[PDB]
Amino acid sequence: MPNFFIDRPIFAWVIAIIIMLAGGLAILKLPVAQYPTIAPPAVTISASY
Amino acid sequence: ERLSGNQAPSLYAISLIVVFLCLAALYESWSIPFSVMLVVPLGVIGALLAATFRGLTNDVYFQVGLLTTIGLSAKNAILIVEFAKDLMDKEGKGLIEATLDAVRMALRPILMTSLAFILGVMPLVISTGAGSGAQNAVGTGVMGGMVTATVLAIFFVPVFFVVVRRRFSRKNEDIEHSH
Amino acid sequence: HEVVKTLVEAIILVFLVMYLFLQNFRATLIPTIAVPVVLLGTFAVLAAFGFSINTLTMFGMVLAIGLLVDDAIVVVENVERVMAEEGLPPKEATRKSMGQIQGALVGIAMVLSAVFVPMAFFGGSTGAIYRQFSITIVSAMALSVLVALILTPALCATMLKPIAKGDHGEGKKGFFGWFNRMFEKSTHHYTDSVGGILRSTGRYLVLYLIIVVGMAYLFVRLPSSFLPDEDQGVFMTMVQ
Ligand SMILES: CCCCCCCCCCCCO[C@@H]1O[C@H](CO)[C@@H](O[C@H]2O[C@H](CO)[C@@H](O)[C@H](O)[C@H]2O)[C@H](O)[C@H]1O
Ligand SMILES: CCCCCCCCCCCCO[C@@H]1O[C@H](CO)[C@@H](O[C@H]2O[C@H](CO)[C@@H](O)[C@H](O)[C@H]2O)[C@H](O)[C@H]1O
Repeated sequence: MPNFFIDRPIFAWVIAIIIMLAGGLAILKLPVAQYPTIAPPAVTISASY
Repeated sequence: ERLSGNQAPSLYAISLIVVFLCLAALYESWSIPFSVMLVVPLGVIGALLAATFRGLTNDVYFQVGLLTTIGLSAKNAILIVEFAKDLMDKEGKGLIEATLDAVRMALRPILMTSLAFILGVMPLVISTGAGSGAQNAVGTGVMGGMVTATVLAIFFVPVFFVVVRRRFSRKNEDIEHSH
Repeated sequence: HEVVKTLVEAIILVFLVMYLFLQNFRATLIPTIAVPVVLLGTFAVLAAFGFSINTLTMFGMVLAIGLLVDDAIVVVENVERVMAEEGLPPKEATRKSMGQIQGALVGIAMVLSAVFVPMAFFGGSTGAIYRQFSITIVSAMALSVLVALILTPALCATMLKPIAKGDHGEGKKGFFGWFNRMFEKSTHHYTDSVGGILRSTGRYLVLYLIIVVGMAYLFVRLPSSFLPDEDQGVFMTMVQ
């Protein structure tokens, strides 16, 4: 594989480029937060008398 | 539709870009992919003309149909150029002259491919009865596109190759190597 | 079911055009076999992805056929005109032939899936429409390559008749032998047509840019919409 791409330098470039634009496009649509969900989920029951 | 409903352009542009990159990988060249990609309008013109003359619309069935045509028009053009390049590198033959040999060592397979597909989408275009609206729609786009894509490319793909090869140099070949 | 009917008719019509060019019955039976193996596999993939049998997935099946047929023919034809230009029996003729095209096969399919894969990523309510069409075609194209590496070589190795002698034969059938002979110098009347449009280049380029402007012109003129109304055999009348 290294020998393969030593002979085919632009093929190696397009793999790198395709990976890179996939990544660029990913950034445009990725959510942003301080944290992911890390708190355990809670449910509250409220009643009144 | 206030919910951002127009993404086709950028998606077609991304798709166009990845096609060029993939083609670059295939031929190990940055320039040669252009000779394959110039075939794209040759198929689009047919779809527009067909949809126009049958009063169809640019809708879902128009967009999926044209990618189909572009896919197969690409595939035709690719195996022309595939031959032309391999006749220049393996056989070592000159530019114009390896184009010719390349050109239709593949006509017969290209006319097989295309005409068999064209007569294959024909049940869609001549479809009457339930759902024929969608069948008629998706059918005339592909058919018109493929008909023009192949009759036109078979004269323009030979041109695309040679024009690109000259603008993007290598001033110590053309004419007759061996090795 | 009506789309199922045109899918079947499409196959039969592809078979008929297979047979018109490739005159040999066993040579056209090979691509003919490939088509339903790939398409049925594709349904099995749709299942794996939780998709449904619908108008777009069904249309994908029909539109995939051109792509599939090409993989099968490229193998058959390469094998044919390996035998038809040396003299190997079908078993070693296909081995040599597969040896030099299998890279191309895999390669070209990846290039071609790239014209569909990005559109697997539309967003919102319009999105599932093109996703299901795109995954169908790409699923099909993948299985097509799979079948071209597995079944098709096997069938060429066992269903094709040997040839030898620099052969493509003009004289031993009636109608079909004629067809070949026309196409022959039709091929040359075509070749120098190109040779004459190679010493050209100048304004054959200009014509292309006219097609392009004519293309962008025809484009914007065309109205746009989402999905067409269909006659569903029923309707409603409101009274207020
Ligand atoms: C070239 C080969 C590929 C092309 C063939 C693809 C055709 C696809 C269209 C099929 C549309 C789906 O239609 C589907 O048909 C089968 C068979 O009647 C039905 O199946 C029904 O009948 C069969 C027996 O006949 C039972 O096994 C099954 O329990 C029952 O549900 C499905 O309920 C229906 O949803
Ligand atoms: C790799 C080769 C590919 C190259 C192909 C390049 C040619 C371009 C292909 C066709 C262009 C796309 O066509 C585009 O479709 C979108 C998506 O439905 C339409 O978008 C419109 O469609 C419908 C109906 O109005 C609405 O749901 C949507 O909100 C609206 O914006 C655009 O009006 C049209 O411009």
